[PDB]
Amino acid sequence: SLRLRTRPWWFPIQEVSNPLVLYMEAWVAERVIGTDQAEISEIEWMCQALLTVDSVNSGNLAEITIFGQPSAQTRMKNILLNMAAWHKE
Amino acid sequence: DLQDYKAHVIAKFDHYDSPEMKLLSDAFKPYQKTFQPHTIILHGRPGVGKSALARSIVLGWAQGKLFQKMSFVIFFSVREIKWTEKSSLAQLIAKECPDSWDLVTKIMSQPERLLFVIDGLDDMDSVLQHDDMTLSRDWKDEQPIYILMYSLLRKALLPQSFLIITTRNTGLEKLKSMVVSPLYILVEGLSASRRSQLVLENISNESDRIQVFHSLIENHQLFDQCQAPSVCSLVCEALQLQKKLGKRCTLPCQTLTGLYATLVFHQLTLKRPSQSALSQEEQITLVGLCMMAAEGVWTMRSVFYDDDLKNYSLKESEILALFHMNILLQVGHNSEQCYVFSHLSLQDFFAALYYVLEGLEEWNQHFCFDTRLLGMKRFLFGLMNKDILKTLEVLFEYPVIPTVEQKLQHWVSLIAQQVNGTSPMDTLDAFYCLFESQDEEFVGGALKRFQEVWLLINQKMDLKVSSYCLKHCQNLKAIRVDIRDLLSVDPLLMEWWGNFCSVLGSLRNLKELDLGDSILSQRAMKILCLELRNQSCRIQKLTFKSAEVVSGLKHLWKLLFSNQNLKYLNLGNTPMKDDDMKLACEALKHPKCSVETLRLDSCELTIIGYEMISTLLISTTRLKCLSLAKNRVGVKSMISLGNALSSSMCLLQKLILDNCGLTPASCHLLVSALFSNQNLTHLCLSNNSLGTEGVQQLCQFLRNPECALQRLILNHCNIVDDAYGFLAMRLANNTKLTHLSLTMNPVGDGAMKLLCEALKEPTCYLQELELVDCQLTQNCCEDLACMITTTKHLKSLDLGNNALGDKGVITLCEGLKQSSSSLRRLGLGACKLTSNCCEALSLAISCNPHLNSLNLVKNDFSTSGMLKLCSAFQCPVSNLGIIGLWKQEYYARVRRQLEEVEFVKPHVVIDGDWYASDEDDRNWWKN
Amino acid sequence: SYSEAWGYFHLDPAQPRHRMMSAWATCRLCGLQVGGLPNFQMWTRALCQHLSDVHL
Amino acid sequence: PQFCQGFLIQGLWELFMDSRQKNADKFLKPLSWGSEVLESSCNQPSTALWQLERFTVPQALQKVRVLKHQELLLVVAVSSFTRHVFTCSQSGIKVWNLVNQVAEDRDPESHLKCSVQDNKVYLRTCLLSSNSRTLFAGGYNLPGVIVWDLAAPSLYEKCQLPCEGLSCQALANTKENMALAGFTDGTVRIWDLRTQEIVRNLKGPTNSARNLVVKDDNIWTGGLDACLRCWDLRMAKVSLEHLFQSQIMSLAHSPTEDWLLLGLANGQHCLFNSRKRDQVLTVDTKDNTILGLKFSPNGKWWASVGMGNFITVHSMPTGAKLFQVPEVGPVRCFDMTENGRLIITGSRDCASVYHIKY
Ligand SMILES: [Zn+2]
Repeated sequence: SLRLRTRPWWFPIQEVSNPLVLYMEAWVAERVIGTDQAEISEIEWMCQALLTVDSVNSGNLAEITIFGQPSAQTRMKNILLNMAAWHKE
Repeated sequence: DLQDYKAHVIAKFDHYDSPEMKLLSDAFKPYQKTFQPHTIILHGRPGVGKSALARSIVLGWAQGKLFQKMSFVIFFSVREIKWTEKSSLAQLIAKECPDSWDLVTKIMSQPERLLFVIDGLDDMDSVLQHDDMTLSRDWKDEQPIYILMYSLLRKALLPQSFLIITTRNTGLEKLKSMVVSPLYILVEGLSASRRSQLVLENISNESDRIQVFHSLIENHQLFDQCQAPSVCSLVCEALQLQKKLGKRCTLPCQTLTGLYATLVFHQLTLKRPSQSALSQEEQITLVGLCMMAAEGVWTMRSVFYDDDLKNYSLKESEILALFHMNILLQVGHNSEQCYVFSHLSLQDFFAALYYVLEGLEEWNQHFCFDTRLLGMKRFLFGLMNKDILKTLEVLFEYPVIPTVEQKLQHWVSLIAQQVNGTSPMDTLDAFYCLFESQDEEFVGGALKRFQEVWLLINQKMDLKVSSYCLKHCQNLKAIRVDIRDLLSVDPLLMEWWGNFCSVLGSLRNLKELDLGDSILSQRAMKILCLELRNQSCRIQKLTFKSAEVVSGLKHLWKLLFSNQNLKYLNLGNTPMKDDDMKLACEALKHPKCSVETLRLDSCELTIIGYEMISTLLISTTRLKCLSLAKNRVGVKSMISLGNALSSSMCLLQKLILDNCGLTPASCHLLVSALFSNQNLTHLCLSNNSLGTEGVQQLCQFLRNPECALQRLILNHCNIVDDAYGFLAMRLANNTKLTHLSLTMNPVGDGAMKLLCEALKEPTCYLQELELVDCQLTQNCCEDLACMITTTKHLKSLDLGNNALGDKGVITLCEGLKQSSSSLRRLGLGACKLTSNCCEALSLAISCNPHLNSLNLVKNDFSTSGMLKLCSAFQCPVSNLGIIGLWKQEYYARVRRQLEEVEFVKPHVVIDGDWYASDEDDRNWWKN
Repeated sequence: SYSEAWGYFHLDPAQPRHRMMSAWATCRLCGLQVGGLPNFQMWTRALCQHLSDVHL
Repeated sequence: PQFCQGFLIQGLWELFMDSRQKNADKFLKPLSWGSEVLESSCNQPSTALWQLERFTVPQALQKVRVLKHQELLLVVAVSSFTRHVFTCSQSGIKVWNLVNQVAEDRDPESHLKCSVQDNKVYLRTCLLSSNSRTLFAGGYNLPGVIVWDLAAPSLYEKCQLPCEGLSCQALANTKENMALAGFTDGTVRIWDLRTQEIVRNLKGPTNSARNLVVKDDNIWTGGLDACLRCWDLRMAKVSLEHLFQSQIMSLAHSPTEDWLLLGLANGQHCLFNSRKRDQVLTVDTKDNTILGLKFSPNGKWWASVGMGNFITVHSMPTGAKLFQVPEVGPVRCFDMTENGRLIITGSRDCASVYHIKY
């Protein structure tokens, strides 16, 4: 019923109030996003948008949540979708 | 000692076995060997379970599973303390322990092994005012408790100890500048999928549940509130109650205000017989609760004490009798009690309900005495629904007509009265606020004055809110819509897009539709074009000059067949392939099509495209204005264009060829072809190399009596030669040409004298001459003054970006005093003027009643010069209607004088964008 | 997963119109665009390899 | 500055306080998301060539916000990528975010004070790296030049570059990961950021490194000596020296051409070709000392501040003055975003944010 995440000092508190949620296959999310947790931090700084992954539907769907401006959310979403499409080819 | 304390804690409160808690356990380990945090702040929305998390931390420590390296973990509860009391840190620590003063003295001997957990620190924002306070550094000094917390946070007291704090996203605003290098952790309540599943189970099967479901979960302000389990439960209970009441419930079933009103009013009616009022005492109690909530919201306060209840004549028994739901929870085991609403969203609802009941009586005689206002604002806007106010009328036995409704209407109207366009963000915010009211009359009365709208569509719910609110914008004439990446790539989204398109294709006063920077897929364009085919659509103007709609152009050629109100089409920057060109030409040839203007700037036209355009030009069409700017026109394409324009079947009246790469050969071809043309009246050849031969050929064309040219634009073409002799001789014997523009050509005083001499002839009927950045100097100002005195037809003269100087302007002002002039517009922007010439300008402006417009930007006027010019502007005889200035460049004195100028003459516009106003289609080519 | 690798590259905030060129970063030294890999790890590795080959 | 949301909130507040007693309007466009003001640009008298489109030049400045530092203001920085403003003074550095939709800010994101007790310890300069990942500070009586990492989850002092016994006057930073500084005695130390090891020391006359500019392998300095010196990084020898008619109170370099812009103490702007190193053009004189200069990202205009009340914008290459916006006192500092949308100027004890109208 609770999930914890770390908010970098540089991310405004005004931008955790309207996330963007999209769903995709779980294994695709594992292949693309990975698990290093430092690669993900670097790419978050680059896009200026936070990213989270949570397994849903018995491990067949992931709930990707993206925070930031609408433009930052669009940038992060498009990067993820491009990589995923590469995988699905 | 220690084990006894652990036992006491376990008894009071009764870990590390879940992936969530390990983060808290590990948050006190080095980041990269250079940093180790000593302060963690957990923040989140109300009701997500943060106090439970803190208590779990302490319990896990006492049991020996978390932070085992710490020697002591203290716990503070911010609610249950009196911040105005005077105490010392030692007493506060001892309160928790069983009066083990020896242990407390022993605790302070190892500060580096200490840990404080502070809970609910948000409530103290009202006392942590914008001011400094004494910084304590000892644990034995008696200071106010809020001073103790303020000193502990800044690590001036016990600087070596660890801290953990929980607070609300809205309380961080003053902590963040107080703590030193904190680590922030975001606590999130229910997941999105769980909230969706919970809401989807309580909608009525028989009714159209999908629409209400998607209108509930797509509202980000409502949906994000449902992270708290308590708010989700309230929403579910309200949905079930509305289902149970069947047709007895007339309140809205989508807005959160509707659900909260259902919940609160259903309880209030339980004691009463069906449809009967409340007593006077109960009315007093309800109004007092509402006033207390409103005052708490305004003063950044959310915990109330027995003193506050007395001020508003409240009692827990009375409140529990009114509502059986026990709205005011009582918290605090101390002999002094503390009260908090069941949720922080219920304080907003009761705060906004005060603006609706404050006017029914003189309640005050009975009583003894940002981001936090967003919820109250939404509730206040949603309480103006009439089905809701009927219940209040029943309860209070009196008509309810709040005086705030007029204020909200006035605000929404003030949004749309802005002059330099409307702000898309304020427009969307107002549309979100007006969607909560759900009252057709109030909404329609709010949106009366919206004559133009600029929207910015980012989420799905912006489509629904816009469709709802746009349906009542009857005086809407133009609209711009920016949709970046929402419809870019290929369903609820398509359905809401279709509804939005249907709403646009039904307004009767809508003339212009601009698509901004939208990126539309093929299917989105298909839906838009299908919806614009409607016979109720009156849209004349259509603009795609900044959008990417290449993949679905074929749906626009079919729209050209049917919609017969369409007259203007802009396709700038859209690549145009051969097949698309053929289809567009066939659409423009159709007898039903009525497109008069067609812009194809930067469309990458090929030779075959030019052949198709040439064939179109002679066919029977209604096309009158054509633009081919920024397209490379070759020799063969120019031959085809000439063969089209030399015919007598071509009725084109305007032609823009700006920056088409014309050369003297192509220009010769063009002007030779134009000799037989009788219909063309506007011609633009800007940003091309003409030459003396080209100017001579153009003058030869002008001489022909069959010629019809009225406007000729030659910006950035000519060369320093005798080509200005040809034009000068041609002007003196011309009766048709009215506008000539020679901007950014090297004319100079030598050619300026010839042009002035030609203009002085009474046979010349020229009306506007543009000489912006033409290399004139102070030598030609005498000729200009003589010509301004002498002529009878010239009405516009632009001399911007010319170094006339103070002496040049003083010379020119001798011809602006005379009453024999007829000049109405004068440009003097960026002419290197100073305060030296302000006397001459002031005299001319005072003594001239015909001047209507004047430009003065990019010069350097001092305070005294501007004061003289302002005194001149105030003169009764001056008739200036447009003045070119930037009022932000001058001191306060000059600015107040300019305001007085605007006051004395209410029709004067003082705006620095001087080229925005064109009374006579001056920018027919730039568009 | 090196932080110094990304300190040399830049992402344009403005989304490109062509959405197949979205996962590409521009070097702050030479201006070359490197990207298009199917993963975060591969993308960072390509950044490092370009740096080593061309610059350091 | 007045906005619509504040209009409504003030109206509601006034109504509420009115009901509890006895017992068109001009708005400013908001700075959306701390990124952009959604507006329409001014009209021009003519179009532009194919390739001249991006030769934009500003028309006016619109004031949008005020940041309430509570001490005399020395240096201002800003990042368009992260939307952070760094305002510096003697006591410390305050960090403000541009997303806070207000008209008078008083709550910074943080406050960075010096680990050494401020008594006889002062800051005098600050610098933000080009990629917005690092922040530098220097001043009197410090054991080094403080370095902060801004890309980490928390804001903490990363390292220190040792400069014991000196006073920092100017700072610079190169994409190659080098770090430069200039001291009152004329030294110019070059550190390595990876290892914090001193790599070079260029010793010049006293008060000659008051201003420092780096481009390619060159280090242009100028100060009260009134001469402009160029030091070669990989030869460590003064490769040039040109003398001017007044003290060099500021420097700047074009980001797209070879023009070096100087602001002297008597009020003149001089343009110097950094490659030919022969031409020295003079631009019309201001009436007061020039304390700041900076080229626009495209290099087609520049702004200047000084001991006067005005902020002036000039055009290249002729130095023609476009417009002028007044203030209340000497404008010590200013900065410009890398997208050419905002300009932030520090005067007295507060920093003003302006919107550049094109
Ligand atoms: Zn590179």
